[PDB]
Amino acid sequence: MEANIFCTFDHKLSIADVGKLTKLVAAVVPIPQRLHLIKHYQLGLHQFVDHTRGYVRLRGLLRNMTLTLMRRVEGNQILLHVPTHGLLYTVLNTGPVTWEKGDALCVLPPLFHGPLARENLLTLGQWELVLPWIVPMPLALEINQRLLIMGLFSLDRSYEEVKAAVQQLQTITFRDATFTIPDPVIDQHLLIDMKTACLSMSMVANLASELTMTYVRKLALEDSSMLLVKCQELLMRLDARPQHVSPDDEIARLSALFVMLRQLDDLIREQVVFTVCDVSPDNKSATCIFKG
Amino acid sequence: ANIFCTFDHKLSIADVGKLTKLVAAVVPIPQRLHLIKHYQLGLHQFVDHTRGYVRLRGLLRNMTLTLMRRVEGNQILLHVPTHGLLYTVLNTGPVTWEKGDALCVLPPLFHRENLLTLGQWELVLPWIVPMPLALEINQRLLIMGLFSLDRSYEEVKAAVQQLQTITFRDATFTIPDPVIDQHLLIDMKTACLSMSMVANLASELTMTYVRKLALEDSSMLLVKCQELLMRLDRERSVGHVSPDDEIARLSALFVMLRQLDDLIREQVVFTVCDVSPDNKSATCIFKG
Amino acid sequence: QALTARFFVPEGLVEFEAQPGALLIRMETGCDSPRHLYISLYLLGIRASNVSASTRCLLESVYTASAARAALQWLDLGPHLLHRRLETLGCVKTVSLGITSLLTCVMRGYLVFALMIPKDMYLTWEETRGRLQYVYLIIVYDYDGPETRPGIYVLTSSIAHWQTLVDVARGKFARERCSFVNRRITRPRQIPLCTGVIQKLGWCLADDIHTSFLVHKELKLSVVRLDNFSVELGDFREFV
Amino acid sequence: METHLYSDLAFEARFADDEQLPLHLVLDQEVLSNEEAETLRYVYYRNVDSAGRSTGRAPGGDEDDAPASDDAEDAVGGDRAFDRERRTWQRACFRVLPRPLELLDYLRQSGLTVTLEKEQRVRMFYAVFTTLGLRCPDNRLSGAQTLHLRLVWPDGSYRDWEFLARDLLREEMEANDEVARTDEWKGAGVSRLREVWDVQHRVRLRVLWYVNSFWRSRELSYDDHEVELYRALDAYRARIAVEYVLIRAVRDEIYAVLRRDGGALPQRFACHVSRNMSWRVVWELCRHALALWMDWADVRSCIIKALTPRLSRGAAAAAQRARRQRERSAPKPQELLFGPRNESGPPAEQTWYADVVRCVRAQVDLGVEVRAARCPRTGLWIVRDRRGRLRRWLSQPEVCVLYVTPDLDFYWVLPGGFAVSSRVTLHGLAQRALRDRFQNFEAVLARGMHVEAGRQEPETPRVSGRRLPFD
Amino acid sequence: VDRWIRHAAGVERPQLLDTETISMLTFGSMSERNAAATVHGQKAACELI
Repeated sequence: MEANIFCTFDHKLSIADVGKLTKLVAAVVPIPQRLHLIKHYQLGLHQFVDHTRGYVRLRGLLRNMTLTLMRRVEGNQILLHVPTHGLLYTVLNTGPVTWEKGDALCVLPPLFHGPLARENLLTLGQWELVLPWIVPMPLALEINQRLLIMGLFSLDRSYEEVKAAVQQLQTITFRDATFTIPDPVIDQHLLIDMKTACLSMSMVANLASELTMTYVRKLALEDSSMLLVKCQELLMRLDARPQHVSPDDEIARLSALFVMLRQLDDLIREQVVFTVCDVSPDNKSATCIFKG
Repeated sequence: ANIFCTFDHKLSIADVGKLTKLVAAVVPIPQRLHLIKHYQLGLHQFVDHTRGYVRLRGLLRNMTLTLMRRVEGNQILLHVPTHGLLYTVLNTGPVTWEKGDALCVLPPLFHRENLLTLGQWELVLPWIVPMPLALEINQRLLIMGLFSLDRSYEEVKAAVQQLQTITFRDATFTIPDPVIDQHLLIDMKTACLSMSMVANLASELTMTYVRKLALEDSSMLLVKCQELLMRLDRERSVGHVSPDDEIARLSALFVMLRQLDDLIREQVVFTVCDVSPDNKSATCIFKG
Repeated sequence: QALTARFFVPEGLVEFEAQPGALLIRMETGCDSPRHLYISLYLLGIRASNVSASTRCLLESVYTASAARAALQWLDLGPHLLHRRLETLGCVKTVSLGITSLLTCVMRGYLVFALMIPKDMYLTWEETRGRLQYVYLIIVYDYDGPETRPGIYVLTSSIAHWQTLVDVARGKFARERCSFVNRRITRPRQIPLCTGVIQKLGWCLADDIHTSFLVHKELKLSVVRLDNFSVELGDFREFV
Repeated sequence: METHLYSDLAFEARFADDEQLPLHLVLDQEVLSNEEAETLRYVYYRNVDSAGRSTGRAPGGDEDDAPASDDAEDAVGGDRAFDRERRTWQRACFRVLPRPLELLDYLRQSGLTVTLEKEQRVRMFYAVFTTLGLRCPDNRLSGAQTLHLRLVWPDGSYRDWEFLARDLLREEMEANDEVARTDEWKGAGVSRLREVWDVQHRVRLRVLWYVNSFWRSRELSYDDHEVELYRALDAYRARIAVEYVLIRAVRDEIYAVLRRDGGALPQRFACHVSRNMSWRVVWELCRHALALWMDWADVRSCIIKALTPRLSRGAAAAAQRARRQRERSAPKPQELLFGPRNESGPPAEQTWYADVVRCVRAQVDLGVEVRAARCPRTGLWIVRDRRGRLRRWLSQPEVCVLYVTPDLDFYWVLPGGFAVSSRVTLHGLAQRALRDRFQNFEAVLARGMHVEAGRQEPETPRVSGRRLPFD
Repeated sequence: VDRWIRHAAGVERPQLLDTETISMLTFGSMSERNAAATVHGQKAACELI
């Protein structure tokens, strides 16, 4: 493959440019095209950043891009390296997210972090080095889930009904940090995701057994605990011997239901790109296994 | 890429001879270090009397998997494989591997010839099993968990006895019942209630979201989904909500299906293409 | 750099495929001695719903040896469920001939080494190709009739992200999705798994794709070739 | 086609709770234009009974039956009245076919079978397929019920038509493995196609009737008494009269103020005036203009466009904030030094609407927007063109103007800037009548718009007949 | 009318453009294939105003 990529700069880089570009060695930067030679405009997310179009659009563009690790900069050349599956690399988190050991990491567009400064880097003319966020899986599928629930809830609601609920949904709290999702528009892509959610939920409701349906009621008759209280409360405002006992029916239905559940899960789950096992005690870099 | 394991306990001729039989088997360790103690070796550290199989299956997912490759002395050497390269691994699970199987790791269910015991600690290694058998074992355990509240009936006793028994190529064995002392362990209980809760929440929410999305584009798929829902409601017929509560139901549905991702998915770890005649060991390509 | 394995196959399966390259598939049976049967994409082209009448007649006219007849018999047995019985092995390297045949397949990497596909089975969503092309083998189930009819494809696409690929595959295969839900309505006592499944093959270059014929038994069947294919086998992952 | 099928199933699944029967409609160039067909965002429908009562409101009566208030503090009911109105409209599914078609061929090329009584082709530049529900409040349907159709466009503009259930049911009621509902719906097909007008005979649309509809199974009853149609016609008369009674209120107010003052008009608008002029012919031109304004006033008069933003939900709260702001106590020295700086008061320029009536060639302009500000030297008003240019019609002898300020003060201005000044009184109109006739549409979220409010929405959705559709 | 205008000229049926994702992964389409023979050089297609 094109194991190395040359990025050439058209703007002459000052002393400060070369310095700050050197400090960024091992940062994860994406390229759209996977070519041996590219120009600095194609580097990063700045080619696509567009706040009138939503967060989901930039998410869709990013999840299809090719990701690279920055290496030594020389005169007007930056030398990006593509990681390969199963090997071990040192990666840099320019994002404000905390990494704990053993985390599985995903790539997402940046979110709004409180201070609003966000450290603009390499503003050459009116180009800018907009790097993505390398986020651990829990926060990644939390943002994907909240974004889907905003799309699914706020349809056919007016702005007055919507306002407080989506204000509460946009804010995510993760490891004592606080982030906000920038532009959650109701895209065409988001409507496709919502349609897949509806079909998968219909198949869950249709093909579920009677055991899988009625377990909770029987446990509530048998048992009482805080978890069961919460589960009952979710069903409350809408709220016997089996007449068929069929292990083959149960196996057929369950092997189909797991398929539908994986379909519904893929709307929330992102692709793991790195897995960490060593974290610098200042949380500025990690040792990672590259995955794809 | 070797990891050193040291024994804080007096080894003996029979312990080292027992340990040298495992000189290609898969041993998982909790996290990557260069020098670890034997207590971290194997799955024993995670075993308790309140959580059980589902908890082990979750924990075994994010361990680091390793192959044993020497005993130099009082220390054991472990080699952590890298993706794509070809390695020799020992079969010590309940079944035999054919050429081109996709192999999965499960927490073990049967346990004598293998067991190296020292000081209340014993080396317990996962099962390396082909993917279909892992899926079927998993589904059988889950269905036995859902039958757990009506063992009062003789037909359900017979059905659980049928579920316990699984036959796979030239092998046959009984999966142990997840119900002990009439009660289901805590993690299997919460797995079962997550499955049932996601089913109920889907059946309650689907109609409203079908209406909302059909107001945008009334595609034929939405027609067929609405027809299926109406049929389901006719079957149930044999016998408004606030915004906060709607968001709570949606969020609960999604957090419940996050509970199932360990069960519903199944990682392939080794691909086997060379087998010894003994079926004791095979060379496999590593997936990680 | 390439990793190879050795397999033994009966002459009946080899009769059409004995050429120095092919995609090899292990197929499962509900039996004791012949549990697994090594099959090529040509043989599945018989059972596929997408292959044209002339080519299906050609392949049936060849695969009359008893081994292929038993292979197809076991292929049809359990409907809705084709992909569960199949595990995919590597692309084939040069072969040793005999009443028992020996052929070595490369399961990873690369070191001519081409991948051969029939013309009917090859589809491309995009009418222009990116410099790096990813190859997939996908199976889609049509539930329109009483019996399930499988459609078998080999796809080359610039998309490697799975969610984007499955979005576009759902966009193309919408009629089969409606057929799947309709099947759930009209035959409630039967429980299908999924609309279709996708498996990842390796990557290829867009300018190395060529269309040609591959003659056996003096019958000209048309073939697409990925000239310098590199093999990276993934899992059969299901989409609805 | 699919919208009719889905909507039939949807109204069946809801029938027990709502008792709304599914009415399948097709629209073409006889009801809407091509741009309006391509850019249509929502279709909404409303049910009103033989007594003029909407089915979203309380079955016996409402607190909106009381007269209006004239208070900006009340804003004709505020948020609660607005919410009672919004609850009254129900949203319908719709699909646009934006390229020319012939309807029967389109239905046959789909899965449907068509067996009409006479095979007359109907051709249409574009088609909108939508389903409305008319409410049989029991298993009984009256001919005096009317149904309202509302078409809405992305800027929030709407268009209302209304037709009574007698027109729709004039003929249809006067005559009265396993299968899937979709296949038998297509196979059973269509056999009726009827053209229906609205009450005022402005717009024609076609009704499509299917033999597989659950409508057929119910065998519910239909009736039309004479007295019920009479009362429904009277309610309709009261409905359309709402803008004209306001116009007459303003006219009577002008004449009453003119009687009270004795014909003395003070200057309220800046214009240099001469004594040596025949001001009597200006008075005569004022007479002709004030007659002609009544001759040509309409719904798009300045008075309706002035009351319409008052009916918006924010209006009452904002008015109360303004009342607090203008009557705030003078700040103490501590607040000026240490505390925050005071709110900026009202901007020097206001937005008004006017009716400009020229006599020489009889013409009246109605929906005219002007910007108004008081000049510093003398506190008279300067009326400017919304591009910032001084309006010249104060200097033309053959034109008079009626302005209505955003707080419902009206001026009637003669050449020279001498004006009659009074307030528009809403007390002759019940709160519900104004509120339902003229409340602005507020949008629910849909495709291609931000979840956050106030954002600059991106390219607006469109279905294009001129381009190959994107997917 | 569209099909009649297609036939009067030598033009072909309309085509969708590339998606933003696909135009990001690919760098062109070139819908005019090369002619069977090229005696003179490159086509200098005239633009008409």
